[PDB]
Amino acid sequence: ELHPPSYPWSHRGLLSSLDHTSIRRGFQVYKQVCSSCHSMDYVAYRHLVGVCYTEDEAKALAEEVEVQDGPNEDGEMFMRPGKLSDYFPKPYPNPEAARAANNGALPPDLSYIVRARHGGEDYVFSLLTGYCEPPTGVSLREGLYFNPYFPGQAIGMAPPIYNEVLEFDDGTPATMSQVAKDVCTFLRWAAEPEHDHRKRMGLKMLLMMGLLLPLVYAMKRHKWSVLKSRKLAYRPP
Amino acid sequence: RQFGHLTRVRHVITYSLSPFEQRAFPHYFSKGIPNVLRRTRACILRVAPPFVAFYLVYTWGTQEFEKSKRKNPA
Amino acid sequence: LMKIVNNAFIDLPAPSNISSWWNFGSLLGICLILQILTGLFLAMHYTSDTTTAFSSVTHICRDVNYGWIIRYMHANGASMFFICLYMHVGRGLYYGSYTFLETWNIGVILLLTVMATAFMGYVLPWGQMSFWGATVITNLLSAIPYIGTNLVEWIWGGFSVDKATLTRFFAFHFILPFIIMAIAMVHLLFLHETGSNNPTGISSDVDKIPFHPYYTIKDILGALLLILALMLLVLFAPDLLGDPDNYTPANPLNTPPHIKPEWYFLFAYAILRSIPNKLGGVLALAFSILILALIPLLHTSKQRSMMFRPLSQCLFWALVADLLTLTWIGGQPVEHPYITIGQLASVLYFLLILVLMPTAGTIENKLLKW
Amino acid sequence: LMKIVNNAFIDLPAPSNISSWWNFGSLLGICLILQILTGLFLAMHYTSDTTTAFSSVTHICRDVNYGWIIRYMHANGASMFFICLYMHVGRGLYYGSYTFLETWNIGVILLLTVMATAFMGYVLPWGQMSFWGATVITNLLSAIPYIGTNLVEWIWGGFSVDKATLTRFFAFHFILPFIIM
Amino acid sequence: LVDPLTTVREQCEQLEKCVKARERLELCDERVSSRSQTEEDCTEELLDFLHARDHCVAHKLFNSL
Amino acid sequence: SHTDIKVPDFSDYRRPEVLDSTKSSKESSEARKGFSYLVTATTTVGVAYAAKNVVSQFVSSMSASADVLAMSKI
Amino acid sequence: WLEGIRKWYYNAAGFNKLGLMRDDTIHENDDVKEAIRRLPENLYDDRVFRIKRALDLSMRQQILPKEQWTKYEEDKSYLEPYLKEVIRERKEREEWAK
Amino acid sequence: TLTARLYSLLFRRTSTFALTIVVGALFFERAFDQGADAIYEHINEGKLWKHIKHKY
Ligand code: HEC
Ligand code: HEM
Ligand code: HEM
Ligand code: HEM
Repeated sequence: ELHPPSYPWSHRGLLSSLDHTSIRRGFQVYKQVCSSCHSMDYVAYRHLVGVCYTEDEAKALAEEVEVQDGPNEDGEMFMRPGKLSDYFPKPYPNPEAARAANNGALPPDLSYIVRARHGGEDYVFSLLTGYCEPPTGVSLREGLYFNPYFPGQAIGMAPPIYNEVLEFDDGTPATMSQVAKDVCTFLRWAAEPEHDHRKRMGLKMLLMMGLLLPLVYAMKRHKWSVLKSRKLAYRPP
Repeated sequence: RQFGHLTRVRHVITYSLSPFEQRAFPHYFSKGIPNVLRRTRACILRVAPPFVAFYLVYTWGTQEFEKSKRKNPA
Repeated sequence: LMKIVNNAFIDLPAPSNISSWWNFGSLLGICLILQILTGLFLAMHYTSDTTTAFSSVTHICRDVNYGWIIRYMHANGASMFFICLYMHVGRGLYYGSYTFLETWNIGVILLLTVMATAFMGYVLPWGQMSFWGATVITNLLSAIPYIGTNLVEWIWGGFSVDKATLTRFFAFHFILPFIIMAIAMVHLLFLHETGSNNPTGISSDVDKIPFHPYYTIKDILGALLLILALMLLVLFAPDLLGDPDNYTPANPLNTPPHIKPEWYFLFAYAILRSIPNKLGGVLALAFSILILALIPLLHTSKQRSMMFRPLSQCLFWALVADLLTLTWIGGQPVEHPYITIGQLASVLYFLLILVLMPTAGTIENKLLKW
Repeated sequence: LMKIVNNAFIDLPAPSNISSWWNFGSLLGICLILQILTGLFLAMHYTSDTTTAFSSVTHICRDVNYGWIIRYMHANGASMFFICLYMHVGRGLYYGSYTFLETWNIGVILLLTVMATAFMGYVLPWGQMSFWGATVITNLLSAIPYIGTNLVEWIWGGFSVDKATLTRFFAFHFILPFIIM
Repeated sequence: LVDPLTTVREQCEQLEKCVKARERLELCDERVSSRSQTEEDCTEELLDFLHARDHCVAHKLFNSL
Repeated sequence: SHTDIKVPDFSDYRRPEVLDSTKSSKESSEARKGFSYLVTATTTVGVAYAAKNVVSQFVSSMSASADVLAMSKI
Repeated sequence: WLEGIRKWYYNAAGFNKLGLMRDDTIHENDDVKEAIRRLPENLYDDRVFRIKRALDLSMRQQILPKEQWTKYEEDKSYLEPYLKEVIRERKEREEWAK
Repeated sequence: TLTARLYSLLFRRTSTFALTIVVGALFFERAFDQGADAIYEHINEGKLWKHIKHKY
């Protein structure tokens, strides 16, 4: 194994939230890069509302991609422009096609991959940025590559990311690093659409329970005070 | 079962007071803290040393396991 | 006039030297009702089909209004549940509840009811540890000769785990808390003829007191700590105990490199994993649990408690090292620095219970001449 | 010594001029336990999804070893159940049980517990009368002004019956007999 | 254009734990290359060079971005 | 006897407002009964705050999910 | 040497710090309920006040001052005469029935 | 004192007692949410929607 470090974040703090601006560029990445071979099936464009995009804007992406829906009255099926209810475009219809599109290897889903891998983000960010030349005395089949963070240090992961592989909207640098930041910020949101709200109840709880707990502890000590101050004696003849 | 037919009592007096006529937390810091320590000094010696070894066996359990995956000179 | 039976929770005699430990004795009533209450609303959107169950969980955590919390108030609630028990039960040893033979046995049947229940609760979402978590444990029942293959295939609904295995648990799992809900009353009934049992172990009949002002709020204070320690985890570290892998979809054609069920088996699972033999450890497993029914024939001291048996405390807190060790040693893999432990720790468990705690009272009686 | 409470079913005083009618007073204990027992084994193969539930019934009546009986010991059992009640209850009028005011009210809350339960039991298999059988009755609660549309949409899990309507009953329906128990 | 990461990795190879692991890696590299038939590799010395590397990077990397 | 009997002093525990035996109560009782029920009330406030939110989560779970509203107006 | 230990272990139990005795901490079975029931009032009542106050202090986790503590030499065996009397009747009750 | 004058008015009679609570709780609700949210905004300034709710 290899243990990733504890890289800080804009959300590591126990009352820290996600930089939604970072998410906004993060979603660009999945569509331009990862959506060719990663099947995020547990998400739709509508969940991006109130998070990174708006109704009409995100809907513009549903108009962009075609989706297989609707039994025609002829008895056949067709393609339409998607909508906000529609989940993401699945790259490939089944897993086996993905194994066929690769060197026998499968891409996992990326919906809950963060919470389904030790370290979560810090694994992933260091995974992409852990590519290096293989060491001496190592050999690998074609298609496989080297990355220390992956178990076995042997993976059919083509390098997906590199500096100036694409460009973003507002125009921030398309480095291998900043891109790697927004994307891991993006995936944590995948398996946690509640982060913005978890901390909110994360905070309401304390200033109640921190406030009640003395009072109940007093009402306890209030009633018990009869016995916390009770004396006795023994007066037979 | 209830109060009334439990057992016998003879020549016993009980004094006690309302709660309202006394502070809830008097002598909490002043008298409690020694009583905490006195409660501590009577229990630590028969509670800790198991956990002391646990911390060590938790330590050596990793180090020997840590070395074993590291290679040998051959 | 069903108002006279509810005096046992209002106007009941009970002692006055009572610690904060016995908060835990009633938190289960709060854990159980809460857990049921949570899970019941939770199953409003569960589905008992392989093709949709894992997704049907995702139907909750994403699309339901504040339902995502309910996955964790329930799930990690089940961890806080067990945290009560092994603080509820080791109590009875450290204080001597176990002389109440008619009650102590009831305290076992709950545990096997639950630990076989919870085993059916981790498996529903098809986490890739659900499957193998159900495979390994259930596979062991093939250890028996001439029937092991039958009952296992019989419970698998075939020859291996499948959709048919799932639904058969979901009903067996949605139900037993209600069976516990009534057995809870039974567990309090045999109590009611004798009442509670102080830390000193002395029959405190003289100093039994009311219940509505005193221990009610005291339990509520504990429930607050429970809800606190529960609200903390769900809000701040819900991924702590619930292993990461269980968010993976199920696939029989691939395993993780490391297997472990949920943390709470691990003191027990390690005992089996110690034994290289297959069957030779299985009977030790349930024996490790069912020893509790066997303890009360080993109350050697004509005292009761252990606040007044200092040597017992030296052993008792040493037992906790073994459990908390087997907890950790269980959740770690099979290698030489760890096998050497469980071959001892397993024996230590049976050893501390059946040799040295009896040996104490046989001595402590002699140290004070009776 | 929980042997003293079970004298009410062993050593209990009770009259001697008793008809055969009061068989029915205890058959419910047999209907209920049997019905629960049946349904419990029955739900070992039910599925709470629209796309498979009706089929999941067919999983029973065809492929299960003698399970096909269980659909009917349970279902038509629920008819024999009600045949007891309106022979159990009209009794209390023809004999005057209803003076026991503390008991008679309990005899009601069961009935509304059941008749709202059973309403959730006919609907599971998606029979084309399940759906409309759930539509019509539940639609009526829109009759109330200013809240009828809310609670109904609130229970439909949307704006009309759907998968979300189903599972919400199956749990509400698998449970109340224990509340009755 | 530039990767800011290389700017940070570059500075840290100078620090103590990287240089020492680096020197160990080189003898490993020659331990293997010098020998002909070896079921051995420098995954051994590589990871310690890296577990020590990325710890410094943790301290300061998101100050730039 | 039953008259040689004497009551000890709780001045180590009592409230400061009553330690002067020469004074009388009824001048602080109205306050002493207020400060403690204030805790009882203030406690009861926050519990009610908990109830309105915690229940509405469950009730809003019974409500129509988010998945359905996507299909509603469109 | 032995006798130093009985005094020592007697101090580590702690019940000499709560104004109690050896006999008071006994487990209660039917054999002993008879013996307790057989005790005289002048001594029986003296049992309860020893017990009753130790409870109130176990509530507080408090103890008594060093003077009030119990001394080993005063750890009277007031109960053993009544006790072994009983089991002399128990064993006769059984072996005679054999 | 304020404590005593409070007692005679509200906490004395039970029918009056529950009146204070729901009333104060209602007025308490309006404040507690405003206290938390602003602080949650105060911490994570320049991160939330309402701080980008003007660009679009
Ligand atoms: C060229 C197609 C392709 C692209 C583009 C791609 N991936 Fe991968 N990904 C794969 C394949 C194939 C695997 C299989 C790895 C294996 O089999 O071990 C994989 C594996 C993974 C894993 C599994 C890690 C684990 O612990 O199991 C993650 C996470 C991942 N990719 C994320 C990403 C990220 C992040 C990017 C963009 C930086 C990306 N993918 C772009 C094809 C791709
Ligand atoms: C002692 C009683 C129970 C135990 C030990 C237990 C155990 C568990 C556990 C640990 C989970 C976690 C699954 C996860 O986090 O992903 C779970 C899930 C679940 N529980 Fe149970 N449970 C109990 C009672 C109940 C009850 C009373 C209900 C319903 C009333 C219920 C219904 C469910 C359902 C539908 C799930 C699936 C949710 C999920 O997997 O996330 N369980 N159970
Ligand atoms: C849902 C599960 C359970 C419920 C609802 C429950 C309920 C209770 C309650 C309310 C008490 C009184 C509180 C106290 O004595 O401190 C109690 C005591 C006790 N419980 Fe539990 N309990 C449960 C599980 C168990 C288990 C698993 C055991 C295992 C041994 C157990 C053994 C005992 C014993 C021996 C007592 C006697 C207390 C005494 O001796 O003073 N109970 N139980
Ligand atoms: C008074 C209690 C109940 C009533 C009135 C009732 C009502 C019904 C009825 C009439 C059916 C017939 C469906 C059919 O014939 O196709 C049915 C089906 C079903 N019952 Fe219930 N039921 C009750 C209790 C239960 C219980 C206790 C369980 C489980 C333990 C259960 C689980 C099921 C399931 C899964 C079905 C689907 C089978 C089917 O539709 O054929 N029910 N229910």
